[PDB]
Amino acid sequence: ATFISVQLKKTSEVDLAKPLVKFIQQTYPSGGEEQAQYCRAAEELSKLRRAAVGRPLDKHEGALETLLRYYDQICSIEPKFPFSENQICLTFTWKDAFDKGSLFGGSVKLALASLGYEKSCVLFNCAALASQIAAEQNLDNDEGLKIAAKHYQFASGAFLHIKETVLSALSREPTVDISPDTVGTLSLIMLAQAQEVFFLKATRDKMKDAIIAKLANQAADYFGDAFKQCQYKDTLPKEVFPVLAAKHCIMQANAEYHQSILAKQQYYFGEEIARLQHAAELIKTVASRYDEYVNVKDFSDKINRALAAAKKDNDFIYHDRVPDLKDLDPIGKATLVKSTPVNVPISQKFTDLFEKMVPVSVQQSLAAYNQRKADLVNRSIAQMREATTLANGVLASLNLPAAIEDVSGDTVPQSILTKSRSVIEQGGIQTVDQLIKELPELLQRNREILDESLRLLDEEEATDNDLRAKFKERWQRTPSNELYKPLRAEGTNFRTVLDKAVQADGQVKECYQSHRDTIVLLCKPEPELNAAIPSANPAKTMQGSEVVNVLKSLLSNLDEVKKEREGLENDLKSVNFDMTSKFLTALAQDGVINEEALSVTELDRVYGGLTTKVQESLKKQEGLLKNIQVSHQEFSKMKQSNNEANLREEVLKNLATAYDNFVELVANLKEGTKFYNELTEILVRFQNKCSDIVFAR
Amino acid sequence: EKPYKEVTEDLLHLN
Repeated sequence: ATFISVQLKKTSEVDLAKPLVKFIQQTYPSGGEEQAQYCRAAEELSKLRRAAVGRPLDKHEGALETLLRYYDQICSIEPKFPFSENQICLTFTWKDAFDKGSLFGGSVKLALASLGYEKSCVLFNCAALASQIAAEQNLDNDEGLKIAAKHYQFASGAFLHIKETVLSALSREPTVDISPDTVGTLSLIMLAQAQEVFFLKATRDKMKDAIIAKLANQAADYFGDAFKQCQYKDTLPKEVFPVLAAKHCIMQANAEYHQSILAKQQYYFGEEIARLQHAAELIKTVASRYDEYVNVKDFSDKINRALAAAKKDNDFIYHDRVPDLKDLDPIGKATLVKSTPVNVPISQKFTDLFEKMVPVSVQQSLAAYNQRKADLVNRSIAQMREATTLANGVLASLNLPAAIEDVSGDTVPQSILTKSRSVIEQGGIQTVDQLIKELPELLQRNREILDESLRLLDEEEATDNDLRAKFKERWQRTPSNELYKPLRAEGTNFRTVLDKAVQADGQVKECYQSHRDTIVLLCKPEPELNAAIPSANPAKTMQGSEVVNVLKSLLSNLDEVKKEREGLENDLKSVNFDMTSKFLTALAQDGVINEEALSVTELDRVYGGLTTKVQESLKKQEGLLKNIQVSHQEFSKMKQSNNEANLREEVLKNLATAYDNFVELVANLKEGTKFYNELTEILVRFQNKCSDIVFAR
Repeated sequence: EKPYKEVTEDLLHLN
């Protein structure tokens, strides 16, 4: 009972968790529940690999399932970690199963950081182990036959799968054993042996000789093709080649022998003899040439008896001419076997440790989408603010709308009064003064954090250097200096930001001292404010004039244009679409994810009404500014230039400008403060890293 | 053009 089986590949143990957990934490919340399960999966995973590949080799279905499970799990991980770029480097080291090499030596090894390589080797071991479990089965027993058939077919499919994937899975050339041609040959050997098992079942079940001859002939055809492949390319262990040659002949003989019984039953006595002679010749050759590998004594006796009996009857009774072999018809062929497809899960009762984990492809698309969503939202918002800023600057330069509200040059025009009261309510000048005052204190807070952080590093390093200098033998560690270069690289960037923040401060400060006085005036109680605003004569051309009403409507509309910008900006910021589903659908429905066309399409649907309206604001303002510009210069002819009115106009213009300045200043300062406050949160984290690292030392 | 624009951008980059 000699069946071919394949030996398991050897691999060196590697740390599975490490590069996995490293990535895990990089991509999730510290202490966050992710780690809680994911890191616990990557742990159980490494133990699996060791169990599936480190263990001494056990021909136990339990041991085979563990290997199958490991192939399943390993496959289930590919989408959920960024192996492709390979910045994620975990290296897999396997040895050739057969100690085969293109160059002359004993054994050839190969370490690759390609999960594709790992996958092929695991599957190979799955195939090889299955082939060993099959070769051990008791074939005089129905269960043994079922088990042997199933495993040989599994092995056949696994090997063939390896053949079809191996090269795409690998950058460089494979070790021989898993090379496409080696695994193609093994695949066919496994299939032949499965066909053999069905021939034995057929025999044991005493099926018709017609069937048995066809099953056996199909086996012959399988073993014969495998033989041919091996005939000029010796990449399998030494006993494989002779065994194939033997099994090819034995299966041919079986086919002849059963076909001869059929001939006999049809009174084709000459054919019967010719076929039994072919069978005797085949089995005779096997007995002497491959006795090292097979035992055909019982079969040889059986043939011999059938031939002697047949020659007797023919020589005395039938007198039938014995045909030449070339004149006989082919025995047909019937296959009952198929290479089993590898579709994970190939293990029983599988459960993907990382099923919850989100496919890398989708996160790459979610991140991408957000860089697009930010750009859309920020862009439109900035477009709107710059436009509003531009128009306020234009209206002030024209004394609008003050000029139209100033019917009596005696009193504070209503729009100035509204603005005054608005500012006073917002705290007045105190508001600005306070923000300005503590700007330098927020800077100082941050410098201090940064400085203390770097001092930690400096101090420890200082003792590290001393210790190495005095205790060379006893103090041998990577020098703190080396270890700290990364954190000090952060340090220098932080420092670069702070240098810029200082400049941003100096700019806002200078701009604040350049407008403080006029803002102080704006904030006076109304009578005191009126008293400081030079009076002038009015002109009745104010009451009912056309230019005034035209200008007023233009101004009212422009006002509606800028008040609308508030709701638009807020609607821009308050909405969002979670794109996870859209990406997962694309990925399950399809093989790949193209976010660009997807992002664009969803963005357009979520933000398109708004982005459109924003664009209308801008063009609408444009129209308005040209119109008021022309209408004013006309309104200008109407009014009269004297030093009194000139002086009033200068103060009104300056008062409107002071309102806009107060608005901008408060906003630029609160943006400054937020920056310093957020920078403190980051510097506090940075300071912890420095503490941690100085104390792990 | 806003004094803290660039500095605010540098911050996100890191945070």
